[PDB]
Amino acid sequence: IKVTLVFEHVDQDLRTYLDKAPPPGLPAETIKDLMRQFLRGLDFLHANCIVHRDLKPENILVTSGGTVKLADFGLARIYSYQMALTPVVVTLWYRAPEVLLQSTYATPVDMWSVGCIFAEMFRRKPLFCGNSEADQLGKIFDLIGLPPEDDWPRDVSLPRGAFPPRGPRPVQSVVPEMEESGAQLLLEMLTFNPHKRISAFRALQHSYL
Amino acid sequence: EEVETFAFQAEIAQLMSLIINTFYSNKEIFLRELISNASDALDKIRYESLTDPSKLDSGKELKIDIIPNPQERTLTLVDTGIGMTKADLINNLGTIAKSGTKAFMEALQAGADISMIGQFGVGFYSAYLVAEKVVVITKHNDDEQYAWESSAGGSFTVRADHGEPIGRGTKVILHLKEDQTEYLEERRVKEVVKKHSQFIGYPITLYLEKEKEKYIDQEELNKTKPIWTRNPDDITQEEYGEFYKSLTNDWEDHLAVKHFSVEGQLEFRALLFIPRRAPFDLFENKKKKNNIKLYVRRVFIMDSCDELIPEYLNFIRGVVDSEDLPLNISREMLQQSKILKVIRKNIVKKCLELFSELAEDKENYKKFYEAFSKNLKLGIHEDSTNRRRLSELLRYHTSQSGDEMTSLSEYVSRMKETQKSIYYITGESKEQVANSAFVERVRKRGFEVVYMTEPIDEYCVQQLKEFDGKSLVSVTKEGLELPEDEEEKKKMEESKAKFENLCKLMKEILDKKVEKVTISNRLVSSPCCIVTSTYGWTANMERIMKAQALRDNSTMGYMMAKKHLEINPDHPIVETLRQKAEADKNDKAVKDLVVLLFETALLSSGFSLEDPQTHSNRIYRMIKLGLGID
Amino acid sequence: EEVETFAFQAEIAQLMSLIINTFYSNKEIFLRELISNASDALDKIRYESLTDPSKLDSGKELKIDIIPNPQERTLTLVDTGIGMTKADLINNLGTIAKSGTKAFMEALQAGADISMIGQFGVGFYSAYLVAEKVVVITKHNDDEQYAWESSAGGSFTVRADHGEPIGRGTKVILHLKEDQTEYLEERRVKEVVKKHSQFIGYPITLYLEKEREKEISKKIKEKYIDQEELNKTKPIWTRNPDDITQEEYGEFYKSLTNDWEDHLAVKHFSVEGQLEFRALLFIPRRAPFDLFENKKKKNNIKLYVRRVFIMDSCDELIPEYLNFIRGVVDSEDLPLNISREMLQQSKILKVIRKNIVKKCLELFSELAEDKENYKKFYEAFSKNLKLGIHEDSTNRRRLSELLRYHTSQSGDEMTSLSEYVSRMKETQKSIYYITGESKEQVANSAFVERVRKRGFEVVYMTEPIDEYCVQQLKEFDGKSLVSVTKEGLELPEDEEEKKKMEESKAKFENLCKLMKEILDKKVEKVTISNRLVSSPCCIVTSTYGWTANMERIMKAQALRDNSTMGYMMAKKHLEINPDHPIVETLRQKAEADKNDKAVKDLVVLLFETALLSSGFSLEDPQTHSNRIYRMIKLGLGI
Amino acid sequence: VDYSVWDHIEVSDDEDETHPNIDTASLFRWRHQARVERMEQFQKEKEELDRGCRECKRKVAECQRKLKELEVAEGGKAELERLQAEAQQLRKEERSWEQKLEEMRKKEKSMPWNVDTLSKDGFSKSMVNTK
Ligand SMILES: Nc1ncnc2c1ncn2[C@@H]1O[C@H](COP(=O)(O)OP(=O)(O)OP(=O)(O)O)[C@@H](O)[C@H]1O
Ligand SMILES: Nc1ncnc2c1ncn2[C@@H]1O[C@H](COP(=O)(O)OP(=O)(O)OP(=O)(O)O)[C@@H](O)[C@H]1O
Ligand SMILES: [Mg+2]
Ligand SMILES: [Mg+2]
Repeated sequence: IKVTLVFEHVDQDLRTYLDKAPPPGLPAETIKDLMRQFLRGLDFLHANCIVHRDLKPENILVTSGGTVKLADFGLARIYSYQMALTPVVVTLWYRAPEVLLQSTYATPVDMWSVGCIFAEMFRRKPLFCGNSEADQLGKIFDLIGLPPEDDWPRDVSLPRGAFPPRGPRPVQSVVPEMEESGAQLLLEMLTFNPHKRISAFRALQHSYL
Repeated sequence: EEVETFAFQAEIAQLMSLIINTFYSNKEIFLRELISNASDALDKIRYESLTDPSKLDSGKELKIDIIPNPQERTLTLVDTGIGMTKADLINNLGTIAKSGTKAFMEALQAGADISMIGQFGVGFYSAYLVAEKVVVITKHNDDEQYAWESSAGGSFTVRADHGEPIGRGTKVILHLKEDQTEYLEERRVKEVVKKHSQFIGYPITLYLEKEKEKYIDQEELNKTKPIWTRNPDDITQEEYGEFYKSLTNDWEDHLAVKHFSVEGQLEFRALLFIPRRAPFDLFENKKKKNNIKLYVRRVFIMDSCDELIPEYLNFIRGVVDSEDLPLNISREMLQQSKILKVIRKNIVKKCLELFSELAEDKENYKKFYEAFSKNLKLGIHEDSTNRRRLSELLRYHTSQSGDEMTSLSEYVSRMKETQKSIYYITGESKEQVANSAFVERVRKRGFEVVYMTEPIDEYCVQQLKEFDGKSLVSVTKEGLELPEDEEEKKKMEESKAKFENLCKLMKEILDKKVEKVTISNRLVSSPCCIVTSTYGWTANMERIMKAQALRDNSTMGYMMAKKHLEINPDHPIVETLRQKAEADKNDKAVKDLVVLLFETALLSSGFSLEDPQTHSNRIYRMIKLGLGID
Repeated sequence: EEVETFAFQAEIAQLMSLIINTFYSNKEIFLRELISNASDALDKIRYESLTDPSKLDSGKELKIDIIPNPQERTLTLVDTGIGMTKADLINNLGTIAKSGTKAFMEALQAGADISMIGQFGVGFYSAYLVAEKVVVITKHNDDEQYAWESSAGGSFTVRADHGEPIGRGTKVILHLKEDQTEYLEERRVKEVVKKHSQFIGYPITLYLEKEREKEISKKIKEKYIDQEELNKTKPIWTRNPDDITQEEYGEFYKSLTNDWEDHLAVKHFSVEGQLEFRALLFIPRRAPFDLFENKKKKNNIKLYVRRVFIMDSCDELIPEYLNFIRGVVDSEDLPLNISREMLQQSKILKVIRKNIVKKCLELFSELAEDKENYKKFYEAFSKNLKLGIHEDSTNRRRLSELLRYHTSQSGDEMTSLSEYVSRMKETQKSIYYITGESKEQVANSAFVERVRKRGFEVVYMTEPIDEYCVQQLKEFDGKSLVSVTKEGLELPEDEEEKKKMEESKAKFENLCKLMKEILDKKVEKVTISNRLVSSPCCIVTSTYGWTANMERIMKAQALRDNSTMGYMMAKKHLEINPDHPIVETLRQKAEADKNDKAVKDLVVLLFETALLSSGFSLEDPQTHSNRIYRMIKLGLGI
Repeated sequence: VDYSVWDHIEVSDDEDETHPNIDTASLFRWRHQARVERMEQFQKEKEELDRGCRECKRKVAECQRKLKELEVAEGGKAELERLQAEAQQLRKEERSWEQKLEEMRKKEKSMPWNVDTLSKDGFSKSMVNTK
């Protein structure tokens, strides 16, 4: 008799995790781990110039050991089989402003996406929810704050300047059990201007995590 | 002035000791190195004789002779090469990091069909890993016969030889160390020969003191001949078979064979063989992965198939012989392992092509598949990039088939014009699933299903999410969609109401045993059945995973799918129960019956039974009631 | 003829290219070798200053600094070591196979506590793997400052003091190749030195452009990073075990591997023999999720030589079943090859392994005293223990004492087999056990009914791996282990009751025969056994082959469809409980009419339910349930 | 004595360059895609640079023909001088396209090796031992 091994693949989609997860106030410490699991993965992905602005909650795998695994790196190599008919039209509360502005992929883009996801994790519910890209920003701005056409990116398809200025809403108080340091990291990730955001490495190495 | 210039120096006194202590790991390779050099010299002759045939007057035979001498504890190697001149001995042999093979090859830039090895110029000194002292005697056509003697003590001596004459070439005398006498053993010698010199172009002989104990010329020492070096279009099947048998030692020949060669920065030739039978230790965890070997200029380098090929293809036997690789100072190791990965990729492509053409040969494909389908399925599990190609090779039993398997594409060609998915069922046996209640309605709808009876199919089907644009669906899971006649649908809704409170009652009875109780037309001859939620393990998956010795039990918290009780409204039992609920929903005997039905269904649906003893105890009680015992 | 004497020669022009091009495969050794040399020079000072304090008049601080310069694409290694003279640059640095470490090897007769790293006199030239040009500036106290310079073009030069204050050690200037710019990256540097300079006695720092807030102070952050942290973890095994406490020792563990919790248990191991070495063995408090992911290359036990990382081949260093122990093995007496990537004479490691295993077992024995933490240990790695027992037959003598099981007398408390033995009845000459799917299954099995009635204790086993363990462990403390699921369960009992059983056998003799005929090709032999109490019968396994549980495991887990073995191993019999009311009735029914099909069908029913209770899957579960449904319909008047 | 020719081999399925938080089942495929896109863009660049070079080459060639004609023309030497300057600009443009093409050659030299550049399918021959 000989010995041989075979192993099962994990299909525990983040979305499923969140469906199995408890009500608003998801253990911040658990999330801190999951955050740094995600961000560590990003550092690898940034080192390898991995482009995937299309990464959404459902492209995040949460394993039985609490490990965040990332998959599906952009439309270029995903959905080669049956897919959603509204992959973009669907509420893009998990897509960076830069996606909504029709620009490109970047470290801040990626982190903006997951930033909302991190808040979703705490709430067990989507951080933002708009209709069009401009409307989606109209919901985003309510948390992060908004300025006139003097703090907007060059490559913008949306009517920049036609977005009535407003203040932020302390992420700490908005998102359940969001410890101030995490609120700062998140707010930085959520900040509209991509150059006012925090890199995956910086956030990963932050004492909060 | 402000700067002084010096040439680099080298303390040979220590350099030499590095060469014979730190440069090499294995020591038996000393034969490899000596033989290698011998074959180079034989090639030198060959080339030279092309321009001047009279150079062969002093010997027309090209070979290598190995003659052990236990009486002296030495080993004599006779190389019938060109030989070296006095100058060559003191300029080449006695010089570290320099070889006349390279220089000869530089002369050969004029054009030649010569394949020589030896770009380092140090291998000779490896002789001192084993031998205490080495003596080299040689006779060049343009010079006298000389003896070269050294114990690697920083110096060497040369004197014209006397006595036995050398026509040409050179002899190497290995004054073997006292603790290295194991290399005087026939077996040990042959071991090394087979290890590194099976494909040396020239005949190598081994002389043994045997019947009359005289040196017997073992001419067959390396009788194995290279095949990939020959023109593929001129090679017969009989020849491929002979090679295969020689390579693998399998008395039965191969199923299929394929040539493969590439040109450019990477250049090599290769033979891959598909065996007719799988080996009994095919999946042994600790089995040395040496099915395909790597050679450079027909010299064995390594056989690390762990990197060279995919594990799911680790049954194909073969030889890869490259022309020019970046080998380490120790030829046992290759630098830039990414090269091997490149080679791998090319191998895989051709193996898959072979499989495709093998599939064209149905009669032999089925033989192949029978023996190695597990590997193909493994590939589906392991390889995310060639999965699609591999899926074309899959074959299963289906409802309209007999004992003949069929592809998914063939299934697709038989799909109904309104069929959007591939129906299948997994289990322990063909008969088991053939008699499953889950496929009865499906058969009533005129649909065909795919039968999956190997435990590994659970891993395979996990990855087979879509095939040729068609989705896949298990009849064992909730949400099975079969043709819905609007008239029927109305009747089903009426039935749902009819048995609504009944289902509620059953749920109250089995609140902690079943997640949901409902009716379903997926059933025909069964009163009920347990199904599995689309999320989590199936009955089959669960059973299999709970048989895994090294499984982490806590993973069940993410995999324990919910159970639902399907009810079939058309049974007298179900109708009776409805009527009994109406008569008295609190009737104990009825409740007991409900529980019985559940456990019966649960068990027969392929799920783990919580307590076989209790279940059977109830049965025994019923038996006793039938017997009138008590 | 006349014997001419010659000295060996060397073609340096080619040799040099061999050194660079063929001796190394991993260019990460670039920094390793450079750093190693720096540490040797620092040791040279340590000794000289130890014996003569005035040696530090031109500098006391000993360290290794790395300064990258992206704007030039160059690297600077600052060695505060003893330095070299002009003659040394010419003699030592400019000569292949030449090293001054051997000068100290011989010179340091008094310096027995000094240990230099390596001795080939070649590694220096490995700088050219990634560097286009190397410049070495140095000033030994007994000479002036000189600048050695070469691009490995067959020659080298030496220049006079250029004014850049270097009064000690040397500045190694590395002009990097166009395509080697990755080594100018912080990350990459750290990756390399982390794996090679981890345990350098002297502190290694980096001087990096500090990532900072724009200098608009309004805000501003520091301009440069001093990465001393590279050597925050010091050697522990080098100190005296008796003087080592957890307050520091535990910090080593969490630094050894990224685990923010103290270890479960450890064992310091000192070897003062030929293979002198010291080792720290660690047991994690929790098993890793990838513990059995054997596709992954091992790296738990790492091999260091003179505190320098060499190998991590656990495949040789330890046995597979101990592949959870993490640790460090450090020897200064090993014969590494020219690349220093592989130890020569693997037989050395074989010896080392055996010594390690011995102490691992000793640690486990030590843990056995701490019941609380032992429990924790056992539970976390019980599979590994069991794997060892299966594979490592040599050490079963020790591994089998580490086993712990739940029994019929201990209940919820898990106990030792030795404790079982110490409490065995004077007639209890064997260990009784049962394997199955779960605790409550076997705890309510018909197999253990009589056993409990006889006052015997039953060892409960539940894992697939337990099913493997019993295939290897045959005896313990001189007594054999007996499965209660096999035929011929000779429990200690009153001979008169055995006589009653023989009388019962006569009584139900015809019944058994009939049942056998009924169950022809279903069961190998129908008989009677008093191991049963509440059940009318039981399917049992033979004395050999696979058990119901073993088949459950092998048929599902094995990737090899060994139908030949399945065939050979598929054995089973039927035992009858002569006291059961149904059985009594069946006898009476057979006597009334052995051809009564209804009775025959009842027997079949009983058989199939017997298979169920014994863990044997039915060949057609659907037909079983069909019969049940028929009986239901009967009761319902359908 | 020099194996530097193999110091830059890019393998998209290199399983030794992975990460615990990344699913390589799709990562490897991402790499493949990226490589393809890089080859595409590279090729387009080269083709466009070559096109521009050839266009300016032809333009200056036609101007050179015309320069000869203007030289011959009775008083066309005034226009000749104007055209000469324009022709020089066209030649300089051609040159700069060529310089860019020289940079493309440098890019080719710097290009990582892969299965599409290391070799070609020199030979393939299957055979099934049927009978
Ligand atoms: N059978 C032979 N006949 C003639 N010359 C020989 C023979 N064997 C060895 N030599 C000589 O020995 C010299 C030393 O070369 P050596 O074999 O040590 O380098 P190499 O083996 O060619 O290189 P490598 O170290 O890569 O094998 C060569 O110059 C070669 O001429
Ligand atoms: N930073 C340095 N400071 C002082 N001497 C050095 C330095 N780097 C190189 N050397 C010289 O090089 C000699 C040996 O270095 P090298 O590394 O080449 O051989 P080794 O270190 O003895 O062993 P290996 O060759 O395996 O490294 C030293 O004895 C010394 O003379
Ligand atoms: Mg040679
Ligand atoms: Mg050194």
